[PDB]
Amino acid sequence: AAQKSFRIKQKMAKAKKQNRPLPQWIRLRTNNTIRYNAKRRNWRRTKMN
Amino acid sequence: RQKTMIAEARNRKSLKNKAIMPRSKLTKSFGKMEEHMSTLGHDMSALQDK
Amino acid sequence: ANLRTQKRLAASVVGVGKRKVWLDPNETSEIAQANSRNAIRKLVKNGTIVKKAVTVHSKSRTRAHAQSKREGRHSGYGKRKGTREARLPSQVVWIRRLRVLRRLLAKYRDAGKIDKHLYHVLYKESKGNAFKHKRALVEHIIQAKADAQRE
Amino acid sequence: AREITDIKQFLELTRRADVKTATVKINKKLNKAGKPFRQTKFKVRGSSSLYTLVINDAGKAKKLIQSLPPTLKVNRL
Amino acid sequence: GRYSVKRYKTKRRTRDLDLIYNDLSTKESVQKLLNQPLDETKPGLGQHYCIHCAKYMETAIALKTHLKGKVHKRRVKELRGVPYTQEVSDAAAGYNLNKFLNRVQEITQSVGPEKESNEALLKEHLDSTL
Amino acid sequence: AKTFTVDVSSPTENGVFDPASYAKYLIDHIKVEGAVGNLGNAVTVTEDGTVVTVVSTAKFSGKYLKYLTKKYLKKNQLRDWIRFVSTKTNEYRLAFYQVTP
RNA sequence: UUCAAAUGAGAACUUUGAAGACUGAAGUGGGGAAAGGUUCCACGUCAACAGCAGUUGGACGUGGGUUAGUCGAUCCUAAGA
RNA sequence: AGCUUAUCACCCCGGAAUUGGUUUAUCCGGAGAUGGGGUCUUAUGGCUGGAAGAGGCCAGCACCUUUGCUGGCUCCGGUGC
RNA sequence: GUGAACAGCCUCUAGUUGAUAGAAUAAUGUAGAUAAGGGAAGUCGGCAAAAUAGAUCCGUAACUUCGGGAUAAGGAUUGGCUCUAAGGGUCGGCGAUCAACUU
Ligand SMILES: [Zn+2]
Repeated sequence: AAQKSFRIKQKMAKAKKQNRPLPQWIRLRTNNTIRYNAKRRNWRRTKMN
Repeated sequence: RQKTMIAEARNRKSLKNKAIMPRSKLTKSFGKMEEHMSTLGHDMSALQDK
Repeated sequence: ANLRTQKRLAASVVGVGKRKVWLDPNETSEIAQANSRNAIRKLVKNGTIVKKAVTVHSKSRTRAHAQSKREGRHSGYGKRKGTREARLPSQVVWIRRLRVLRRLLAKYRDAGKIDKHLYHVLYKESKGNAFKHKRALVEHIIQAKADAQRE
Repeated sequence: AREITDIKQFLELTRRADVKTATVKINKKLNKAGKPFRQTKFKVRGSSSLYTLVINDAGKAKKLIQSLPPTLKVNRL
Repeated sequence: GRYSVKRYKTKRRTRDLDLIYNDLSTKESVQKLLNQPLDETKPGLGQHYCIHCAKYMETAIALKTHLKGKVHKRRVKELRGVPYTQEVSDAAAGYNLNKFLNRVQEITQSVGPEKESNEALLKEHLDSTL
Repeated sequence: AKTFTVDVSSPTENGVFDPASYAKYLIDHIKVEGAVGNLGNAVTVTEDGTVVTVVSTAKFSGKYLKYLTKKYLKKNQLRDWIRFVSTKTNEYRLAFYQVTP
């Protein structure tokens, strides 16, 4: 790598913008079922192909 | 005293590893040279002023 | 505290490795305040970070042993562990010798000490052997010229 | 980058109408091995190239400075 | 350790310089060992036997290269003086002094130059035949 | 010829150093073509009290002078406080280290 | 592997210094291709993980960071599609 | 970037056995050698410009700085299966 | 640096000092090492281990597709120090001068 294609880089950018925990103002909501991000990703645990 | 000097320098040197620091850059206390030059037989009335 | 970044930056600034650079343990807060190469340079010049001159590799022993080798020591069969060829090729020796013999004959012919025909036969005799060195070639030349003028 | 020998062409370059800047450099040099003397380098900045003239004698050098045009900016040292 | 153990075994024991002294002393002893009839078992078939270094070589040229060596000179420089018998060992401790001194002056007078002349005859004999 | 010029004002004023002993060391320990005792018309060591001076027609160098001076300082136990430095070419001087209170 | 100090509630394991050793230029170095994809760097920072530990971390939380007329792709054709 | 610089190769004169020139390695010459003079490629090196103003090594001086500024030196060589 | 050597051993630059620790030192093990005299009596079987080993010189059988076998085999040596001889280049109508490690 380091000579990526823009397709791969765009997917990587989406993955970076997704790689976050869940905001705290969602815990405080009426009828909130969500308590964590179950689609969270890490470079070492799971590979995204 | 020659043997004592050799024994002191043996601990002090450790030259095969790490290249003893230069004295240009280091800084020493005053009181140390007082003791040293008093032991050598000089007096520090010209240095105390300073 | 943790002066890892500071040691790294001081190495990169001074142009040496981290194994050299030195941080006085007394000015710990002053070093930890630094997060920039300009600050590290200030600490370099004021005397808080220094350079730790080189660990030596002396050659007195090597030069002495080489001098004894020049004087002709440490060369016997107990020190030889490779073949005479691996130590010195006969091809190299023959090249030196034959270049020498060619050069000498060229100089003699150009000076006029010898004619081109005797040069021509000596060239091929020295291409073969029977001329072991400069001395033998000169002696053969003298014998040839002497019998020639004798004739 | 280019050297010049003649003086007429250096004056032409100074009057080439695409030159804005020049600079004079002074160096202390030793002749052969022997004596200190003052070399002068008059550089003029063309658009494509940097032309330079090497003058060993300071007397001719300062007369060159005088004969330079006045609008040309110069930089000393 | 292994070097001393496997060189200096009593199986591989050599011939005790006292006896080499007593052998190089007299004419008949040295001529006998120079003659040394053909033995099928000995290395050089008898001949080519160095007496200082009590050793059978194969050939005359192997004798030459042995003599032109420091292993020979070690032994000849060891065999010049007296041979260190128990007489010396006990005279040092104060026991049979007069026997030791008689032996010493005997070697100094009689037996010394006898053996030296025998060695010189041996050397020029070997150098002439070889 | 070649001249070399050492200054000794700093230590001598504070009373740790005597230039006469330093010159007495130099004039004997300087070597020419081998060992001591060959300074015949070649070398001249002379002091003033504040400045020592060497003039040499023979092989002599500032590194050799520094070597000798450091040897003298180690003899008198001054190596760990004083350094021989060059202020100008062939113009040297002794100077204390950066001892501060 | 060791000694002192600093930090900290707490230090066999973190930081600095002082020592002792190791890789020994066909490296335990300095750079790259494929692959990975932010793991790089900084600031906070210990619930879980690092088969002991942990004030430390490729962990956790938040940000910053990849500048080309000249390096490459891009173009050409190779076996081939 | 400017000037200059080479093995091979080529040109003019001349006409070679008493055959000569020559590579470490034996090939070349009346289809014109050796010899004398000259032409070319300019990889490669040398000098100069770039360029010392940079960088490096030292010496200082402010000490109140989270950028403070000056002075000197930076030279000449040698060698190889 | 040793040395034929990018081998093996030590070191400079650069980097690391990571692999759960502490106290004792029983057997049995794992990885090594030494052993008197005898030397394959061991064992299915000399398995394993030992011994040999580099370089200089001498010398080298049968057989052979004549190319090899062959480092056949079997023997003499190897340190250190002080010396000798030989082995070259550049200039001068044999000398002056310079320099390397090979025997
Ligand atoms: Zn013998």
